[PDB]
Amino acid sequence: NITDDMRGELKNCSFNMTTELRDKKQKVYSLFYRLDVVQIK
Amino acid sequence: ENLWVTVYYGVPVWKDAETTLFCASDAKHNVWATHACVPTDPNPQEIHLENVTEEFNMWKNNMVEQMHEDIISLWDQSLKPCVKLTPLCVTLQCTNVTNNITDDMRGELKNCSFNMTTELRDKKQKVYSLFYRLDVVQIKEYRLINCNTSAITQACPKVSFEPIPIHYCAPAGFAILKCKDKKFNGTGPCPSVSTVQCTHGIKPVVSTQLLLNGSLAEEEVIIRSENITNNAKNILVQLNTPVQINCTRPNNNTVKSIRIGPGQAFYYTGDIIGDIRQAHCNVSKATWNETLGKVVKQLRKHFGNNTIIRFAQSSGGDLEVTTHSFNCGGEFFYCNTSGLFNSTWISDSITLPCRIKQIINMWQRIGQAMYAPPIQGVIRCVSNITGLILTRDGGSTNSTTETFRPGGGDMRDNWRSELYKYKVVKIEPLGVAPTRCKRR
Amino acid sequence: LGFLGAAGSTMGAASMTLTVQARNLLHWGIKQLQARVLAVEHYLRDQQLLGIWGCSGKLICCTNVPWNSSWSNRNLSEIWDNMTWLQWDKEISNYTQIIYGLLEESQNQQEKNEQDLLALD
Ligand SMILES: *[C@@H]1O[C@H](CO)[C@@H](O[C@@H]2O[C@H](CO)[C@@H](O)[C@H](O)[C@H]2NC(C)=O)[C@H](O)[C@H]1NC(C)=O
Ligand SMILES: *[C@@H]1O[C@H](CO)[C@@H](O[C@@H]2O[C@H](CO)[C@@H](O)[C@H](O)[C@H]2NC(C)=O)[C@H](O)[C@H]1NC(C)=O
Ligand SMILES: *[C@@H]1O[C@H](CO)[C@@H](O[C@@H]2O[C@H](CO)[C@@H](O)[C@H](O)[C@H]2NC(C)=O)[C@H](O)[C@H]1NC(C)=O
Ligand SMILES: *[C@@H]1O[C@H](CO)[C@@H](O[C@@H]2O[C@H](CO)[C@@H](O)[C@H](O)[C@H]2NC(C)=O)[C@H](O)[C@H]1NC(C)=O
Ligand SMILES: *[C@@H]1O[C@H](CO)[C@@H](O[C@@H]2O[C@H](CO)[C@@H](O)[C@H](O)[C@H]2NC(C)=O)[C@H](O)[C@H]1NC(C)=O
Ligand SMILES: *[C@@H]1O[C@H](CO)[C@@H](O[C@@H]2O[C@H](CO)[C@@H](O)[C@H](O)[C@H]2NC(C)=O)[C@H](O)[C@H]1NC(C)=O
Ligand SMILES: *[C@@H]1O[C@H](CO)[C@@H](O[C@@H]2O[C@H](CO)[C@@H](O)[C@H](O)[C@H]2NC(C)=O)[C@H](O)[C@H]1NC(C)=O
Ligand SMILES: *[C@@H]1O[C@H](CO)[C@@H](O)[C@H](O)[C@H]1NC(C)=O
Ligand SMILES: *[C@@H]1O[C@H](CO)[C@@H](O)[C@H](O)[C@H]1NC(C)=O
Ligand SMILES: *[C@@H]1O[C@H](CO)[C@@H](O)[C@H](O)[C@H]1NC(C)=O
Ligand SMILES: *[C@@H]1O[C@H](CO)[C@@H](O)[C@H](O)[C@H]1NC(C)=O
Ligand SMILES: *[C@@H]1O[C@H](CO)[C@@H](O)[C@H](O)[C@H]1NC(C)=O
Ligand SMILES: *[C@@H]1O[C@H](CO)[C@@H](O)[C@H](O)[C@H]1NC(C)=O
Ligand SMILES: *[C@@H]1O[C@H](CO)[C@@H](O)[C@H](O)[C@H]1NC(C)=O
Ligand SMILES: *[C@@H]1O[C@H](CO)[C@@H](O)[C@H](O)[C@H]1NC(C)=O
Ligand SMILES: *[C@@H]1O[C@H](CO)[C@@H](O)[C@H](O)[C@H]1NC(C)=O
Ligand SMILES: *[C@@H]1O[C@H](CO)[C@@H](O)[C@H](O)[C@H]1NC(C)=O
Ligand SMILES: *[C@@H]1O[C@H](CO)[C@@H](O)[C@H](O)[C@H]1NC(C)=O
Ligand SMILES: *[C@@H]1O[C@H](CO)[C@@H](O)[C@H](O)[C@H]1NC(C)=O
Ligand SMILES: *[C@@H]1O[C@H](CO)[C@@H](O)[C@H](O)[C@H]1NC(C)=O
Ligand SMILES: *[C@@H]1O[C@H](CO)[C@@H](O)[C@H](O)[C@H]1NC(C)=O
Ligand SMILES: *[C@@H]1O[C@H](CO)[C@@H](O)[C@H](O)[C@H]1NC(C)=O
Ligand SMILES: *[C@@H]1O[C@H](CO)[C@@H](O)[C@H](O)[C@H]1NC(C)=O
Repeated sequence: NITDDMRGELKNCSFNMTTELRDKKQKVYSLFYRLDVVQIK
Repeated sequence: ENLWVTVYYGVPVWKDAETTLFCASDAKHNVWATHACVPTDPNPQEIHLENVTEEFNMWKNNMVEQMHEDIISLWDQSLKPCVKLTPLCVTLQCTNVTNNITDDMRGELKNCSFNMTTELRDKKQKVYSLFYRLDVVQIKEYRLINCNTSAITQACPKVSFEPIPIHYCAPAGFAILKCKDKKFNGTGPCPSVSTVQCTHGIKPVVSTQLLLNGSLAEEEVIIRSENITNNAKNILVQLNTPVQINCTRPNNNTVKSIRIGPGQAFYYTGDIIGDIRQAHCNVSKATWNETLGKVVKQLRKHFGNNTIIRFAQSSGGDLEVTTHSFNCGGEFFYCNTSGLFNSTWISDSITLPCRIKQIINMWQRIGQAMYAPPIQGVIRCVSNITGLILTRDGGSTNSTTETFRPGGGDMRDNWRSELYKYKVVKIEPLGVAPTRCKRR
Repeated sequence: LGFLGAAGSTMGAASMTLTVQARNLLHWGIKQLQARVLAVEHYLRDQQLLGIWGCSGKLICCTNVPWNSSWSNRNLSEIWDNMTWLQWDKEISNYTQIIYGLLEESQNQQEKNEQDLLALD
């Protein structure tokens, strides 16, 4: 439910993060501010 | 009459004070102070002070805290150049060892294997090694203990863990007082006091529930505590006679090593030669039986007449406090002391089972861990008990009986057994007096 | 006769050893240096008190400040021959700052002016 901000200011992103064991990875998602992230989607 | 103020300098008066003391030692690599300190005075001096009743109080003695901080910082320095084992937290699949084995609790020893890195970033190798159950946790798939709680550092194999005596010497303007009175309980006025430039050497011996390789009482067993009526407090007991400890590891373990990365190498337990048998420590039955009787007699003086005194094993807590820790050859042992405390008192040898753990945390710090390298061959270790750490299960007023259980878990209490003799004072040379005199 | 060997002696007897006592008054690298620097500073501060009093040239000196015997009702023989310096220090522990203040202000201030007046003429 969004009244928003500057459009696109808040982003929903996901990635493969490392885990306690060297053998395994975990899928996570988190929210970022636009200022924290730059496009190389 | 016509009295006047006069001033004297060099007056022999001292006050209680705290200051940094200079470490020295009578003592190739070792974890201990010999690398961080200077040579001692080969012929220490002592001056008896006649008619001096100076008060001592071991429970407030700051020297204990100073030694603790120096020991922790000293120990940590030894690990700074040493190998990190972070790459070794892996799936670690394991199976039961099958051999000519008398064993222990089943599953105590396991055959494990893992995918490990090599000198080159592009390559991996398959390796296997033996692990003790205490160091392995089930996720069959397993993880090394503390793989989800801390980094693990391998101790350098070249560095000895054998204790080296540490002496403390006063800075100028300060002096160290020593209580010479026999049967001193650590508090109150000391009938015989002397001044020394330095303390007697103290070895940094680490143990739990029992005090090892320390000083003995001069005549009779001495019992002391911060508060004898408070069951919460640890009771230190100093013996007037030695009781030996004989520990061994018969298995003839072998050691293998593999290079990891360009700068590091890992040491691990290889195949065990010959029959596999339980590690153990002996305690003499006859000697211990006499020793307990002496302690009980002294306890009665403190706790009153006709109280039945019993001993028992700890009711709970971690392995660090429920068992007796040893460091022999650099291997860490934990032994079940039951059967030493299994008695009731009204009016040839004991063999204790032991377990070996390669992952330890000597100072009980969260986020820290060390891996000992395995020692090749058969280990035999002979040392002695010079005191006990006891606590009461009492404080109840509803019984004619009392029970004691082993204490421990705080290293500072071990050092108190050697430092209770000493106090640090500051010299104040300036003073004034009334004697009549005249001046121009 | 050694350091602090006088501790059990009477205050009068103890005076024989004052020179002997004087001779002995004078990460880990930081802790060691702090102890040594403070030992020097403390030594110098005591010397400054003597320098103001004018007593710095001697282990023993007299002053122009009267004893004010109400501070302690004892005879000289009761003090000098029947008591240690350790005990004495406690008896006057509440008057030490007073005596030092008297020496710095009631004596040195008068003496410096009289000496200057003689020098001027
Ligand atoms: C090694 O063998 C022992 C003995 O068979 C295994 O311990 C048993 O585990 C099972 C299954 O949970 C239990 O039902 C038994 O009571 C255990 N026996 C005991 C404790 O004597 C142990 O699990 C085996 N280790 C591995 C890694 O398989
Ligand atoms: C690290 O892993 C161990 C083992 O999984 C955790 O210990 C378990 O904690 C849970 C909480 O539900 C218990 O049910 C288990 O009995 C514990 N297992 C063992 C073998 O004791 C531990 O909590 C993890 N991290 C920390 C900080 O404890
Ligand atoms: C060591 O022994 C002394 C006596 O030699 C204990 O001194 C006691 O101090 C308390 C202070 O309230 C008195 O009530 C006691 O009467 C004193 N002695 C006795 C026997 O009652 C001193 O507490 C003892 N130290 C320890 C740690 O027990
Ligand atoms: C325990 O194992 C060691 C080897 O780890 C044995 O030492 C060997 O002894 C034989 C005797 O003929 C020598 O030929 C080998 O060269 C030795 N190996 C070495 C030095 O690594 C030792 O004898 C075994 N102890 C026993 C079987 O009681
Ligand atoms: C501790 O005492 C036990 C019991 O006496 C010793 O066990 C014996 O050890 C010898 C070898 O030294 C064996 O030949 C015997 O069969 C053992 N007796 C047993 C198992 O009942 C043990 O060796 C002693 N430990 C030390 C270091 O001397
Ligand atoms: C040391 O060994 C003893 C057993 O010899 C352990 O105690 C046993 O605990 C069980 C369960 O409470 C009791 O039923 C036994 O009676 C106890 N001893 C017996 C039966 O002899 C004790 O816990 C062990 N200590 C440690 C630290 O593991
Ligand atoms: C208590 O002191 C004794 C005597 O120093 C220690 O026994 C020695 O241990 C060293 C190191 O392993 C050996 O090099 C000596 O040969 C041993 N002396 C003997 C066997 O007479 C004993 O290890 C000490 N205990 C502790 C816990 O350090
Ligand atoms: C978001 O808005 C919808 C209506 O467009 C509503 O049904 C939903 O409950 C809202 N979510 C909230 C308020 O968390
Ligand atoms: C994790 O990596 C895989 C690689 O194939 C990718 O397909 C997957 O989407 C990644 N998960 C993420 C980015 O959350
Ligand atoms: C106490 O002081 C006197 C001073 O003469 C000395 O002779 C004595 O030896 C001292 N103490 C004892 C136990 O004699
Ligand atoms: C067990 O002892 C036997 C008989 O000496 C020997 O043949 C065997 O190698 C030993 N252990 C194993 C695993 O074979
Ligand atoms: C090492 O990796 C290979 C390839 O994935 C695997 O087959 C093998 O079982 C691994 N070894 C261990 C001990 O996990
Ligand atoms: C010991 O603890 C008891 C608890 O009642 C207290 O009354 C007593 O004063 C303590 N003794 C000391 C501090 O010497
Ligand atoms: C070690 O063995 C000796 C005999 O060599 C024995 O006198 C002593 O009690 C033993 N020490 C123990 C069992 O702690
Ligand atoms: C562990 O298992 C492997 C399986 O090949 C075996 O070769 C090795 O000897 C075993 N180690 C021990 C100590 O039994
Ligand atoms: C210890 O020796 C005495 C005899 O000196 C004996 O009565 C006693 O039963 C032995 N041990 C115990 C726990 O009683
Ligand atoms: C019990 O009291 C008696 C005197 O009635 C005494 O001789 C004995 O030593 C006491 N027992 C103790 C204190 O254990
Ligand atoms: C410990 O004492 C209890 C009670 O006397 C006894 O039943 C038990 O057998 C004793 N344990 C040992 C190992 O002697
Ligand atoms: C106890 O062990 C120490 C280890 O240094 C030794 O010096 C001492 O003589 C032993 N006490 C004995 C054997 O009574
Ligand atoms: C003794 O000295 C005190 C100040 O320390 C002073 O108040 C008191 O009057 C003095 N007694 C005399 C001067 O008789
Ligand atoms: C101090 O003692 C002397 C004798 O040495 C005596 O004449 C004098 O009255 C005493 N002074 C007192 C008691 O104030
Ligand atoms: C010395 O002082 C003591 C108290 O410390 C006193 O009992 C004694 O009478 C004094 N001796 C004298 C005044 O000769
Ligand atoms: C000096 O002060 C202490 C308290 O700090 C007091 O007990 C003592 O009686 C005082 N002395 C005199 C002479 O008033």
